[PDB]
Amino acid sequence: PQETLNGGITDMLTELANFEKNVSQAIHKYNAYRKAASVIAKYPHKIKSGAEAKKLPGVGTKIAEKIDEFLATGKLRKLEKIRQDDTSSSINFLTRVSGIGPSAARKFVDEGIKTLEDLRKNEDKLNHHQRIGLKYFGDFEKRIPREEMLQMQDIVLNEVKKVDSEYIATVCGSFRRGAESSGDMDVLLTHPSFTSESQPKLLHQVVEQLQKVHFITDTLSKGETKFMGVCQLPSKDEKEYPHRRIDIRLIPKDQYYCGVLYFTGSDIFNKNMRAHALEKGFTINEYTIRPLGVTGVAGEPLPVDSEKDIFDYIQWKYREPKDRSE
DNA sequence: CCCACGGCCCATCACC
DNA sequence: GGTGATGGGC
DNA sequence: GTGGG
Ligand code: NA
Ligand code: NA
Repeated sequence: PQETLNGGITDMLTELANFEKNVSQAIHKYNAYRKAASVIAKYPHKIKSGAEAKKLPGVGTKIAEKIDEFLATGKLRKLEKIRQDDTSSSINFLTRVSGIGPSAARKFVDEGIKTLEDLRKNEDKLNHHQRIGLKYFGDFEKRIPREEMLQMQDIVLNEVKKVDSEYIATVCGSFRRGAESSGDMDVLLTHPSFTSESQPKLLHQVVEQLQKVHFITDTLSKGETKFMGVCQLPSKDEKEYPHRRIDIRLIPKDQYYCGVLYFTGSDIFNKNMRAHALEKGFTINEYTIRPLGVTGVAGEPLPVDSEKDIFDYIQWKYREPKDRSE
């Protein structure tokens, strides 16, 4: 499908999703609207009626009614109204800052802080994460071309190996499935010295080296197993690269490839694979694959030494990341 | 009618 | 000060 | 808001 097919509808539903999440604080309605937008976005025909749309899984009575109003009038009265609402549109907007969620956005707007410029004038009311989100507001909303992701991966893999050649690092996400662009960089890290049965500095060493070569520029959060921060490719006399979001997670070696599988996705592939695993008497989560007994009691985690090991357990042919869209 | 809709790390708040 | 809750993000 | 038990 292409946009102009049903883009008016899917844009409408996405906008409604955002207000549910950010203003109404109704996360399950947010996801309902998103699910409806997704299934409509994949529908190979231009929708003629709400009833037609209601045949799709995830589109119910209320969304059908909204589609009817949109098709007849070219708008939704409720959406048009909350759009002109100074308070609600401001709350919705501020959540675009990384670190500002529905609660902070509401609190800010309640005390007269509505805009980016208002945040800029009120730095002492922002925590560290929020200050960084504000600083890179525009950059964080840009997508990352695959060519830059490859340059970023080059640096990550090199520096990781430099710290300890026994580290294993994998860049996951849509990038690993071959996407032409990414929203951020997601790095999974492990080391043979770190198992589920098993130093408390393995993640720190890698973050520190990436900071020393001035690739990592800011830290949003950092613990013993999870880093979230900011990075930037070195500038060529040419214009600087945008700052990018990068996550780095340390995973025990015996749970690594379950992790790599999960964080490679897609979300639909994951759901389908876990569905088929149940079929075969296995349960798969982010960490392990375990056999299910005859009454449904999960046994010990099975040995996994590759992604293929997982596919083999559930009698499925290994599918390359490229072939994991669903 | 009524409940699920992912779960967990990290930063920070709420309270003791 | 310590412990658990909450917000945020993915 | 939707689906399903
Ligand atoms: Na439906
Ligand atoms: Na935000």
